[PDB]
Amino acid sequence: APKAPADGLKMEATKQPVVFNHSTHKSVKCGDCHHPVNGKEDYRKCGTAGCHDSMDKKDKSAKGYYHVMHDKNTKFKSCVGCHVEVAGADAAKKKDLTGCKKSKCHE
Ligand code: HEM
Ligand code: HEM
Ligand code: HEM
Ligand code: HEM
Repeated sequence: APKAPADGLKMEATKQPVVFNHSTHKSVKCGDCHHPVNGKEDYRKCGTAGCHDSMDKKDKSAKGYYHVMHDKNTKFKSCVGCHVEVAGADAAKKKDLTGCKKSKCHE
């Protein structure tokens, strides 16, 4: 069994790094993120060669690194997509979880 890394994983392929914590996501199945590939949950870095390596943010197909972290209507849920769903219409949760600035994700 794969073990979940500690907290404080820095995601830094772009100019706006974000910190991922496995602890605050304990209510999500590993599989909602480390999703099935060729019938089998894949645990390599999202941005691996042949995976979401398209660094062109005005690129909307399955390969886009920006797309998979922010887009709605994606087969598996993006960071922003699932957060929009958790926040509902609560203004405080929308700012912390879905805000583009001054949120838990981006300064
Ligand atoms: C519409 C709302 C948002 C805007 C406009 C925004 C904008 C951006 C931009 C411009 C970048 C850098 C992409 C590059 O230059 O190639 C980025 C990266 C990123 N954003 Fe956002 N962001 C938003 C909200 C959020 C939130 C709330 C989350 C998390 C739940 C988040 C997760 C990320 C991730 C994980 C990265 C990539 C980190 C890296 O590897 O450097 N974003 N975002
Ligand atoms: C016990 C539960 C889970 C397992 C076993 C697990 C395991 C892992 C492992 C082994 C890595 C490091 C991979 C690498 O850098 O080689 C990883 C990274 C990370 N995990 Fe998970 N995780 C689980 C749940 C989650 C969930 C629910 C999500 C989000 C809600 C998540 C999102 C990520 C992200 C985005 C990374 C960093 C990927 C990269 O740096 O590109 N994980 N986790
Ligand atoms: C934490 C890890 C990862 C994240 C956050 C992530 C995110 C996503 C999202 C949101 C989608 C749907 C895109 C859309 O519908 O347009 C997707 C699909 C896809 N991703 Fe990932 N991904 C990760 C890891 C991987 C890696 C390592 C691979 C390659 C082995 C991979 C290959 C694919 C493929 C092939 C698709 C289409 C899946 C299908 O059509 O069943 N993903 N991913
Ligand atoms: C790369 C992956 C994503 C990013 C970067 C990310 C970022 C984080 C952030 C920064 C927090 C606030 C707590 C802390 O700082 O750790 C958090 C909260 C959480 N996220 Fe994510 N998230 C991601 C994926 C998603 C997805 C895909 C889901 C589930 C499908 C989700 C569900 C939640 C929930 C339920 C919480 C707790 C909200 C509450 O305590 O306020 N997240 N996320």
